[PDB]
Amino acid sequence: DPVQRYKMLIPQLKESLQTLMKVAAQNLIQNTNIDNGQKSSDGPIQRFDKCLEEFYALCDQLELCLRLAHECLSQSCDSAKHSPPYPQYLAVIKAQISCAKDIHTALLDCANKV
Amino acid sequence: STLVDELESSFEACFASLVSQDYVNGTDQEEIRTGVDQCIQKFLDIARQTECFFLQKRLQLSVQKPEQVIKEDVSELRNELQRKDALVQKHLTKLRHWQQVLEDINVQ
Amino acid sequence: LCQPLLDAVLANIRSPVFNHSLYRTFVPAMTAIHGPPIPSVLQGEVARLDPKFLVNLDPSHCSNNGTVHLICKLDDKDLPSVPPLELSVPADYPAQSPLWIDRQWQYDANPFLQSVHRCMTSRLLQLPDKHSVTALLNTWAQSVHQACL
Amino acid sequence: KNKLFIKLTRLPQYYIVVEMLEVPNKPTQLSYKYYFMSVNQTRTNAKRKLSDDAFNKVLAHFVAMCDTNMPFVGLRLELSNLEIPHQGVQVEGDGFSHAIRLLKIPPCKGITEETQKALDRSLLDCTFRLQGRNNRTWVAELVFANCPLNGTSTREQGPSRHVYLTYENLLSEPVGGRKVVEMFLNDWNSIARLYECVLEFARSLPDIPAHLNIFSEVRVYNYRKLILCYGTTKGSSISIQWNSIHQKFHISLGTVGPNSGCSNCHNTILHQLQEMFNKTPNVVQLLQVLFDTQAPLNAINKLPTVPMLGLTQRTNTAYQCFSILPQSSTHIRLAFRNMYCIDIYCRSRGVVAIRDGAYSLFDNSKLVEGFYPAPGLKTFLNMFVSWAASIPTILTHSALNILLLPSPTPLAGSYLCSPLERFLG
Amino acid sequence: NTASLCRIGQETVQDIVYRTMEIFQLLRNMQLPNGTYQDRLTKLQDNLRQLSVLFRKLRLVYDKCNENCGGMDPIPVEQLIPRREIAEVNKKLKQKNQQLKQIMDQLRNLIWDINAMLAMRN
Amino acid sequence: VTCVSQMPVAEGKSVQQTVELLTRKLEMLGAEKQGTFCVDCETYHLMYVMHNSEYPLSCFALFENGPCLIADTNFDVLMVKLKGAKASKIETRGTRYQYCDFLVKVGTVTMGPSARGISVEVEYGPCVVASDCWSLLLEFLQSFLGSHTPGAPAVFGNRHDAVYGPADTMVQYMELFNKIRKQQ
Amino acid sequence: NINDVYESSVKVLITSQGYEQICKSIQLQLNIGVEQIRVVHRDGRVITLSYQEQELQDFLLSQMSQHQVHAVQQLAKVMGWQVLSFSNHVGLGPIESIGNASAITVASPSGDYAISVRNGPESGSKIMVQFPRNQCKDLPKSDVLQDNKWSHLRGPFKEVQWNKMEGRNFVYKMELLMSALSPCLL
Amino acid sequence: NVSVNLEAFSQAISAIQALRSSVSRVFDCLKDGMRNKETLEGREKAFIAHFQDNLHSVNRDLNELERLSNLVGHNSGLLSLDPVQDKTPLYSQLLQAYKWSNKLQYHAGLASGLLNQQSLKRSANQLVLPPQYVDDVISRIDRMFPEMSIHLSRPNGTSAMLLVTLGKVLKVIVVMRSLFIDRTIVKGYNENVYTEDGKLDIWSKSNYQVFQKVTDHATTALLHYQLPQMPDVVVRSFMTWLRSYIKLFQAPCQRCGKFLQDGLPPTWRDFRTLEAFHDTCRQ
Repeated sequence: DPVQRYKMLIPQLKESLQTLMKVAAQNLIQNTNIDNGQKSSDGPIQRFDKCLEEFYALCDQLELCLRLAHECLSQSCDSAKHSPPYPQYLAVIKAQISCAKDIHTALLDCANKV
Repeated sequence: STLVDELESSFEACFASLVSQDYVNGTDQEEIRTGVDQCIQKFLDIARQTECFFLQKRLQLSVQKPEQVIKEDVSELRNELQRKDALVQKHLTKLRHWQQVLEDINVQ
Repeated sequence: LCQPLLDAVLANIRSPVFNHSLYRTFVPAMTAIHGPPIPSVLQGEVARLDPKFLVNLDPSHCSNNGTVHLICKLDDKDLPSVPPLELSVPADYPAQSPLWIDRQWQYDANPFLQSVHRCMTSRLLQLPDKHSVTALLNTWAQSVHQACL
Repeated sequence: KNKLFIKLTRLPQYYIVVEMLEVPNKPTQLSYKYYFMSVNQTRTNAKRKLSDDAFNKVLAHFVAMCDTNMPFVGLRLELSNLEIPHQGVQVEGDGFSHAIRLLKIPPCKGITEETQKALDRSLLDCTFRLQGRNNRTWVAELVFANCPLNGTSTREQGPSRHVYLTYENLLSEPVGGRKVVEMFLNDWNSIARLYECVLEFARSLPDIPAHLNIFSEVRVYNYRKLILCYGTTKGSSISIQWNSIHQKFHISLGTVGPNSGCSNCHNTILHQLQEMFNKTPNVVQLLQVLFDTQAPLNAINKLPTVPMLGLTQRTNTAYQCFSILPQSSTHIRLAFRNMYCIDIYCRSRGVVAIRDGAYSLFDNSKLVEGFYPAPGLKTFLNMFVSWAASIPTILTHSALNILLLPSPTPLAGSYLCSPLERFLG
Repeated sequence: NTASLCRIGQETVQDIVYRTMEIFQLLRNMQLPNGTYQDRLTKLQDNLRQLSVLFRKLRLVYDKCNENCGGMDPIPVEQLIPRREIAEVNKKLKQKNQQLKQIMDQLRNLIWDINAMLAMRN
Repeated sequence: VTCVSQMPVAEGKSVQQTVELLTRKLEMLGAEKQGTFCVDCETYHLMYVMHNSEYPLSCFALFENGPCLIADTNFDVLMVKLKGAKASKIETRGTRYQYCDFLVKVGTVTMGPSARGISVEVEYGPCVVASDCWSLLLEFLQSFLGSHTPGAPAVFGNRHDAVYGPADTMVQYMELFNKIRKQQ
Repeated sequence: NINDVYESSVKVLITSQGYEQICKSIQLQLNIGVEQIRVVHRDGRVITLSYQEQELQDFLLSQMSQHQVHAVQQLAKVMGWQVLSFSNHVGLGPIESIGNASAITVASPSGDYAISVRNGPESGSKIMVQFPRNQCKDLPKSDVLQDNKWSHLRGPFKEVQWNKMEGRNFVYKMELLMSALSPCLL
Repeated sequence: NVSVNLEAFSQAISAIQALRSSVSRVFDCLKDGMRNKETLEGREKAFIAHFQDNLHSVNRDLNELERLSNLVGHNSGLLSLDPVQDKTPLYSQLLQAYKWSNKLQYHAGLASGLLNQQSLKRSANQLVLPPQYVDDVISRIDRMFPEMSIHLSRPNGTSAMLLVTLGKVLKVIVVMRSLFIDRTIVKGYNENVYTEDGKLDIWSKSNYQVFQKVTDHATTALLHYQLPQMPDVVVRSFMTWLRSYIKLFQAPCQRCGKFLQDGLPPTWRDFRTLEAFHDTCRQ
């Protein structure tokens, strides 16, 4: 379900990335403080590595959805460019495969002939 | 690998890029373009070089063996003579045909 | 959305422990997800000239110091042999016109030579602001030729 | 009282007027006095020519001489408009063609002052000539001297490797507008950044590791792009060049020789490889990341990734049996339909690691986003060697190939599953 | 026939390149039936055969030309330069050509004429 | 693809001197001057019948927003023998210039003795349905008249799909004549 | 094959003796009409020759010169050379020429030796070749150049004796030469 | 078509990879922040500059991602869900053959192109066709285009003269020897073409100068598209040109689109790009 899922992740991805940059700033401020002493923060930490990993994860899920979309789309399009009888369809399939293989093997033969 | 082996190897590459034996996985036009470009350029270039070699040999043969080149000329000329009288004879047959046809249409 | 990290990083650019703060907060995670990590320009112009303008370096002077002098003598079958033209290149060249050395001691005697000099000085004066040795020598060839008229 | 204006349309701002007044005392002879003119309905100048050494040969000749000499004026003016110091119009050798030999090319950032000196000591000349049926195409043949590298084409053999850059304008700008020198300077910049990279490579070439030297030799370099083969036996080829429209390098992968696969196994990592090589422009490092991640990827590509319609309870949904999704340099992740996502790190000389990507690296309790963990994978990947999966297990780079090459089941159906496909499946 | 070897091999290289051109051409047109045409495969095969022929031919002609039949060759430089039977066959050829040109002129006149008439009223 | 428009006096100079200005400009552009033209019209009762010099074997009869049949020159006689006119005639008359495949006519429209204005007619010879070519006509007139303006009149003919003969030209003529009689 | 009562037409293609397929510019289409010969040139030009005969003589000769200078470029492409190419019209205002003008081209090899072809009608074709400074002993080596790196730039010009060299036609002769300055695989 | 949806998804893949790369770049060039060298103020300008640039890269990438998030978008699938062919090694072979065929297509296309551009033939030595076949190829090219009413007629017999018309603009005449275009007369849409009977005047003029120049250019096109060795393609290549001459009277020229340089619209459609630049502006 490519379109709805992509539209569902993109806002979620934006929210995750905004959280990510904010936690990056939070930990950097906290740590440069504690290095320069000068102060501390009693509040919780909001661990950062987790946030970066969650963002990478969401990026990965979107990658999956979108690759599946492109591959299934190209599959269906190439199926169109070579088709319009279920057993007859299987038959024309077997024929197609045979023809492709014969082309490939003739090319292999002339190449091996050197 | 004097020169001809190079040409054979180049042709072998320019085709066998695709044929080889293995699973194909998407074909991502760009790499196909880059491969075909490089292979075909090397092929045409080794063709360049073999032509250069043969022509150089002909120049040498000219500056050394002129009996050879003059005999080449006599051969080509006589071949053209044969081709010429063949053409004119064919046309003469055609003229005879159409001559009879026209004067017949006149007689009728 | 970048504003928090932006002002955070801009806040402490000066601190001498800034590198330590950057390393402590980030490098653990970043390793957790990604694994461990003769002026020789004049040489060119002299090389690329036209054969008729055979040019050598002046026996007088020491071309070693900033500007190398030149003693170039026209050839070319079509022309009329004339006096040589002694060049001097302001090593800051390019963007520096190579001087000419004017001398009636060269041309005074005869009419052909004095005509050559008139044409030469005029056309050289016309040459714009950026003379390269090729410009001088070309101008000189045109001057000889136009004096042959 | 009698004029004939000749408008030369190759460059339609200059005219060749003449006059044809009369000759005294000869009522039949005729005079002709020709004048070059310019127009910007206005008017600029006129200069009478004087060369007197049915068809009017002399003036077909003057209009000609005005045709091809005049674009050189445009290019010279626009070349001095920038700071490039140019020799004169310079009729080259035989009085047949003009040229402009750019004495020295203007420095182009960003180049470390060392390689700038190297370029200055490299080029001997760069000369523009006019080459076209329309007189609107320039060629700049620039010769270089101390070639760092020598490719396998036998034509580079020779001290000075000539390089030609061809430029035409869009017929809308002038014949020699500013666009031509802008393009030439961009191409000088491409040559420059590539010279930087190749000079690093050339200094390193002695005592580069033996394994690299065996696999991958330089194919061609001419001066504008660098093409390197791979090994066993010169199967593939990378092409590094600089694209001054994006201000970044661009590596295009290709297949050349026979023994390699149908496509460059490395194509799965091309975007990642590009980002890598932009961050650190060091060809030795790239050859290294290609040495590793050569056989891992060559095994990983050869996995079925073809959408099958009828897997789940809802028979309508496609699921992409495997899916290779690279995480940005060398850490690619396999992913069953969506449920299981083992991830494979490539590593030092031989080994190649296999974690279970579902388990969040910074936490052991959490499953990352959607894909559940694969129970018992640690046992199996140990066979070929609670949350114990997340500790990366190590395989010696041929186990992996046995781990993915299709093979018969331990009539078996003859389906050619992969010893990893069957387990997680 | 030595220079004959040179020229014929030269032409064989052009034949190589042009055959490759048409081979890729035929490949491009291919269809993968959806048909049972099968003549495509026929032309592809019997085309690929000629390439094989020409390669061995090139090896043979290369060998015969670099055989160096007693030749102490001087390098190309100094070659750039900065029998009656030939004359007889040339004269006979020029005469036959002239006669052919008379014939061509006669036919031209007849064709102009026949055209004038018919186009005038037919 | 004729286009007609009324160029004001812009006085300025006299109406004849306005024509003189136009003649001088059009001669300046480099156009040769061909034989004079003349278009005239009459109204009956309301019916319009008009003659043109570009078509001197055919006289066109047009009802406003209706039919417009062309006829032979012997349609004047049918109107003669049909008495079952107002002497509001109009008659343009001037010289015909020719540009490269491009014909442009200027005239001094006359009712009775008093020329009411100046009318210019331009017709790009080789053309088809105007909707594709009007660009070029504007391109040219912007040089000649555009000073004042040309304003797309072929909208009188641009509504249709695709056709163009010689009638719509005289239709435009009649529209202009109705405009010139009314205002002084 | 269709000659009407008013106006006739013909095609004239000038080609090099052997190289035809490879090289074919310089093609025309005369329209012989009563009292004028209209010429349409492949390049895109339209010239209107008068009813005389010397005019057609001259036009065809101008095309013959242009064709030699075009055939050299076509051949340089045919395989083997990069072109610093011509002006169809001008050359470099070297000499006056009575048929319209002459076109000169200059194409370099894979490595070094550039050749140059000037040709005009009734001004004999002149082809001279360049060399590296390495191969010319005559040119007095100037002191100013002291370096070795520089020697291998393209150098001077040396004319080639046409009436002697070797070959049947002009493209054939130039092809023998253009191969003769190749990397010399012997 | 679905090619545009495919291309959108492809760019979307590229963009998501770019986003991940940009985030990683930011944090990685941040991992070793203020490097060391050459100045104190130089360090600052350089570091802040590259950090700002990397953040701008991230933002640009996310913008492109939402952009492509707007422009969102058979029997083979049934082959998988059939529990007979699934067990056998099929449906891997089928998609295999499909991909290999597509690869052969693109590969051979580019190869043949590059080879045709650079041919070595330089030699030829070392025709009547079926008139019905002439009719076939003419009809094929007639169907091949939307508005070109090609009407073959054969007065003078084996000549096979034509008459092409295209929409209110530029009706032409073609007299082909035998699939060898010999002459061309380009007349306007209102020209008398047939003499006194339906003779299809192979021999008139065009009264208007624009179409006269188009006739000259058309004869040039004839001469230019020659390409011997089976001129079947010659006529298709020519009819492509003549098709381009639609939208002749309304289109600018490439250089200074005045629409009329000297009273003549743009009349020289280039043999490749096929748009503009009237003759004076080209030669």
